[PDB]
Amino acid sequence: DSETDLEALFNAVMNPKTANVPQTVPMRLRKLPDSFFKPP
Amino acid sequence: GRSVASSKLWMLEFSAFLEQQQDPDTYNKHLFVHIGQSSPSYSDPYLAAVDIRQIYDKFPEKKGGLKDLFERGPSNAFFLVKFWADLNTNSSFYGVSSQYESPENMIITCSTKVCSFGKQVVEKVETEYARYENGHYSYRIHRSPLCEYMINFIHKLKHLPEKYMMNSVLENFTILQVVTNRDTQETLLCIAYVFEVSASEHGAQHHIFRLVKE
Ligand SMILES: *C(=O)CCCCCCCCCCCCC
Repeated sequence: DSETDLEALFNAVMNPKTANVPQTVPMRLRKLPDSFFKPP
Repeated sequence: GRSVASSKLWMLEFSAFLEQQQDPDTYNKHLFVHIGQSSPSYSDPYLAAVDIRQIYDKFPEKKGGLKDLFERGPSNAFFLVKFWADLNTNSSFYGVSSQYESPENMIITCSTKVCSFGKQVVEKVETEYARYENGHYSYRIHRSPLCEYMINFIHKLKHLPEKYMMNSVLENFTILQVVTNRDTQETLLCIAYVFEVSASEHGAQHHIFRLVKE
């Protein structure tokens, strides 16, 4: 596999059953300011 | 709007765009993201801080990576920019433009790394020379062609049936910009870029944060 695979990145969201990408912590769950998620 | 400045370099302008030519005298430009475009550019201390440790995983590490760069400093050169990108747009030219100001006459290198899951996919490197301007010096990257990877990325984003899927993809897409004094290798500016899709009627938006140790 390759982490930098463009087709795999988009396949992961289009066809979640066949997703083959690294698993990450969503930004919304991280210790970040509220203004990071709310546009001005 | 708000821009980015260290002690030695101020980025007054940053924009990524798609320009379409209807006829030789008619050009339509769509801005995906912009800093210092809609209103005059400025820098002040009122912006919030972000613990850099919270974002290390989203950028290249090892020697020359974000952690290595941050530790070497100066700390006042490190920023995180959150973009809400305007993707509502459909001969074409994809370009990126930026402008900088310094009290010093330097030769600068601008390195822009596009990253997927914190891994470098492509790097663009540009050397910029100074022009005298009102006691200080100005630097300009004008209409630099956006790399094919980014063009491909944008095309794939737009072909996603649902906008929320675009945000899911953007979750793991980042850009690291490192502006360096070529001779001394001092970090003049280091900007970490994070993206979401804009839903605002005003279009693209941004928020700037200082990167700090906590
Ligand atoms: C290729 O040469 C990499 C250069 C990247 C320049 C940064 C352009 C910023 C991209 C913003 C487009 C919005 C995509 C969500």
